[PDB]
Amino acid sequence: KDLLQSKRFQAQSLGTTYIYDIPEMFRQSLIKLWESMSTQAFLPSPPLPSDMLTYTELVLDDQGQLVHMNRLPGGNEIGMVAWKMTFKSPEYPEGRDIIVIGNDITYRIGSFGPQEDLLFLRASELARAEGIPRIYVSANSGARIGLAEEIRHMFHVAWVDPEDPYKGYRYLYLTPQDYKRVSALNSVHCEHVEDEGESRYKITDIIGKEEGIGPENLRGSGMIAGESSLAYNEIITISLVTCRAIGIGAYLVRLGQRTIQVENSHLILTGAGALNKVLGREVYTSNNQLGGIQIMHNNGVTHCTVCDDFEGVFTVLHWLSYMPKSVH
Amino acid sequence: SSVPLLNSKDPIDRIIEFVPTKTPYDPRWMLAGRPHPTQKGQWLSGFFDYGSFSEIMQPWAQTVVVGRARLGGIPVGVVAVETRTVELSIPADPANLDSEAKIIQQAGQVWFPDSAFKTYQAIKDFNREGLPLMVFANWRGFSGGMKDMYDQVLKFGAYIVDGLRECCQPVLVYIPPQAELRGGSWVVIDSSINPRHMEMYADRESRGSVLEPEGTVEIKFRRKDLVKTMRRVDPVYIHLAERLGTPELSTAERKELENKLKEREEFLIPIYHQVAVQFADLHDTPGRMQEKGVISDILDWKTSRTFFYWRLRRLLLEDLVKKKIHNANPELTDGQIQAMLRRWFVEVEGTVKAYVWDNNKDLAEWLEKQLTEEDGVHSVIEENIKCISRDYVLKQIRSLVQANPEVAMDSIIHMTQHISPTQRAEVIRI
Amino acid sequence: IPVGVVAVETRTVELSIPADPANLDSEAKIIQQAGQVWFPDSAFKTYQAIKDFNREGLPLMVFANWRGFSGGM
Amino acid sequence: LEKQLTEEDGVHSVIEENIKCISRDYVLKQIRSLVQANPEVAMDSIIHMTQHISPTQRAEVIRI
Ligand SMILES: CC(=O)SCCNC(=O)CCNC(=O)[C@H](O)C(C)(C)COP(=O)(O)OP(=O)(O)OC[C@H]1O[C@@H](n2cnc3c(N)ncnc32)[C@H](O)[C@@H]1OP(=O)(O)O
Repeated sequence: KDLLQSKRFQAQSLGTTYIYDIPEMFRQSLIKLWESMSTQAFLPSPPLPSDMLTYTELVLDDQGQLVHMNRLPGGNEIGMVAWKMTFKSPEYPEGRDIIVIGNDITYRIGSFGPQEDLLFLRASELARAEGIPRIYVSANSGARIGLAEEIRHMFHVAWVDPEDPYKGYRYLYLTPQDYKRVSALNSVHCEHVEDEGESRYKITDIIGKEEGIGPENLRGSGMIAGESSLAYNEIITISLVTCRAIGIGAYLVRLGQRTIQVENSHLILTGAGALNKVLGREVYTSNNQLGGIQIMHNNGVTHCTVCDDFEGVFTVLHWLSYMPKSVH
Repeated sequence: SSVPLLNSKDPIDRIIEFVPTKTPYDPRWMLAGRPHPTQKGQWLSGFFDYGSFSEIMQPWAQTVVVGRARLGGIPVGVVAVETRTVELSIPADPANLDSEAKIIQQAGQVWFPDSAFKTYQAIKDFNREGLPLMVFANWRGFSGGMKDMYDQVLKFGAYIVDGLRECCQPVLVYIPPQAELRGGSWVVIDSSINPRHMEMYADRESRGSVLEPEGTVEIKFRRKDLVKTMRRVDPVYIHLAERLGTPELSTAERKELENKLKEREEFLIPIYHQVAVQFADLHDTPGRMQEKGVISDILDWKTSRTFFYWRLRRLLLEDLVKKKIHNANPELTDGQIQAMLRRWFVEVEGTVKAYVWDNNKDLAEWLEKQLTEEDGVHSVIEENIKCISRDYVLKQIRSLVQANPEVAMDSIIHMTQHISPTQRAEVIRI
Repeated sequence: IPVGVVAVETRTVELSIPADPANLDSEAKIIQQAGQVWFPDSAFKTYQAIKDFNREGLPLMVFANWRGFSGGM
Repeated sequence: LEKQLTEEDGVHSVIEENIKCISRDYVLKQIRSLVQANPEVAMDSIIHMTQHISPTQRAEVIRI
């Protein structure tokens, strides 16, 4: 398989589609649209499905700029994929453009990295420069977190009583044999100390050589938050929640202000487990109690609820049916 | 007009005496100060000029504090965060005979819908007044429980972003000592929302990350990773595990060793859990934020006023000259204007003095001299601004006619009615 | 012609407020909301719709049957 | 309004001509306004506008 028939299964196990099926659903939803509206207007003869939709994938180059690429699906090296789709619809027989953005739930599940944030920002900037709608399909698990794995594997504990660890410990340290081969990478800051006659490097700040797990993800997240706040005021913004959304993934959705939510999904800021740990008892049993449709649809964060992703893409096209092709 | 300045009685070269602690504290104690706990008089200084802090909307949304104050005679708007637990009393409606008054417990360092709404309102009001904004950020994130998601916390979290993106004055975010910013609280006040005006600073005793250490441990340090760590640390576990993996011992010995290993694995969990939490905390430090470039600098609390005075003043003075530049050529962007000012400074002072830019005091004095001095050295910066203005006007005339040649013969004639004879000779001969 | 629509409900409606599981002494409640009256939720909803349909670029058809705002405590 | 705005290569939309007239008048007023407020650039705007004119226009420029 090696891709494309192993990621689809993982996506299906979570109650959502694979990301690279978003275009096919899109085409099929357009077909339904041409039929559904046929009772409302004297529409011209529809186009063939092969001529109903043409689209190009937006990928990042080595500098941070977009490239309109034609490539086989599944070639994504990051957890975000975006497209420019041109199509014909009943209200727009010749020309209608959108920028579609989506998370890949199967790449390092959900979570936003610096490159995902950069692609989001560039695709949104393209949408604003063109003045065309932005569509965001959210299936994420928040920002990206991580530890410095080498240090986690090569640290030692300075105990108060090495024969009884319940008398506590004083600090965490590296030995020189292991310090000398990591500190050159600016992965860790340590202070030399002498303890029991031994030279130890007590760790004071851990940085990590891996990129995409540190505070740089906050800088990215807030950055794209601003973009969404801008896009609402320039272009049309619509959001579809297929699996779940955590943290920034929910604010982006909220900053779109036009939310379609699939059944058995949840928009949360904190999970049930963390709340049950703070409160001291099993208060909540499911995340759907916290950000489910019984909460989001009745408090007005969610404009519409649907049963599956295909109906969601249909609802997107239905709302787009009422609105101009562009801000101009 | 610009924000008014006072010749304050409270110095700029003093230190802040009150130090934020790890235990709960009233945020006003760090803004205005407090009486000495051991004396009958004796005021312990805070951040702002004594007597200057003035609150608004006190009994509403008590988890966040907002007000106005002065720094060195410079008026500022102030936002700070309650760390203590507050109790919100909800009254009963007499229209319902079966209604009851309730008390809701609200923990500190947390957004609630009401506290987010208050923060938004304060930001909008202070920006529209024309003031710079000082934010003292100690938010652990948003409430995610059933009630607060039902009570629409996401909406006001988003309104915070919508507010900050539209600020036109300096916005200085500072993370005090023994304070943290976690995740959802970053993405709403990050400096990348409005880079032209927002700047973020951290103390040495501050923290910033996506999740708290415990939440990160709960994901990245499961039971099995704790056991893998025990495998290379605990002498007892190491002895037992090396013995159990030794071939050709016996069946009963292997069974006893395995049971002892299970007992040690479960016994040692609390200590290695605390170790994992410390390991997680070691990557939430401001040195990492400085190396990654998400804060502008790392400040010591005690001298912070002296920093923030001279920074703020400079920015205000820059905001004047940049504005004039923007008036000379409204087509320029902000980076062009910053580089232009850089170049003008180095050109007029000399390259040996080019290092005197990232020095808030010396450059603020220089900018003050160039902007406020008249009938004197005559402000070479002013002449440069005049030249930029002249070039813009000329470019606009040529741009306007080049797009519309059909009016050219009417624009020439009018411009030959207010010129000297020699200029008319130049017009005819050339 | 695409338009935005806002209309007013004249029947009396029942708002079910669920209980927070974190408070063992909480109870779910029923609130009667009368027709032809503004309430904060409905005023916010109307504001949100107006802002959205404006930013979409659509004209707004409002069908107004409001007797005023609820002034209770 | 539909006949005046959507029809082209036909009656030729007299309102379109009126809009073009308002536009040209505005452009001219802005040129004269910009130079009137800042005379210091006038001699530089003259020369550039003598580079893309017919010889009869140049004669009008010199004689008038
Ligand atoms: C966005 C902001 O502003 S901050 C908010 C940050 N987001 C979060 O709080 C993350 C939420 N944490 C969670 O894990 C969520 O509760 C859920 C829904 C993903 C939990 O789902 P689970 O079925 O428990 O997934 P699980 O915990 O097995 O995670 C799978 C793996 O991916 C990794 N992972 C999971 N979530 C994340 C994340 N948000 N970021 C980075 N890595 C992650 C873990 O290391 C985990 O390790 P494993 O490979 O050994 O399993």
